[PDB]
Amino acid sequence: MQIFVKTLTGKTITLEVEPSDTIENVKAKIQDKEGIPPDQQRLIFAGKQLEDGRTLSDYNIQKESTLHLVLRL
Amino acid sequence: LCKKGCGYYGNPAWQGFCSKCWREEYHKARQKQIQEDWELAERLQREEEEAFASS
Ligand SMILES: [Zn+2]
Repeated sequence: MQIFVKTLTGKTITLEVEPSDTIENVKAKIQDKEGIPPDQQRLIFAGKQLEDGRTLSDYNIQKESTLHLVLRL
Repeated sequence: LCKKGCGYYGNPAWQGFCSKCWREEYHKARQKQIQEDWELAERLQREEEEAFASS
């Protein structure tokens, strides 16, 4: 299923994911696509920073859900 | 009957809304969640800017 990841520059990244994917595995997909090391990525959905060992389904991330991404400086 | 009162029949799989009122409700809820997430992200960015500055 597709999800979108928006940055603070207005850029949106589309990812192909499954609800059982771990947050760590979504960070790897973002690194593959945008070059950002997983350790510099902070993901947000619904008022929460997303934790690496949890899944997209734990956060009710569904088809065409939009996450945000902030980078560690 | 659609619980928004548009006159169409509601679908129990759509929480009692008809198709059109359900899609409106879905879009509005995602728009609000996406705006609040953006505000949180700007707050996290400011926190990153402070920590980075402090070193
Ligand atoms: Zn209706």
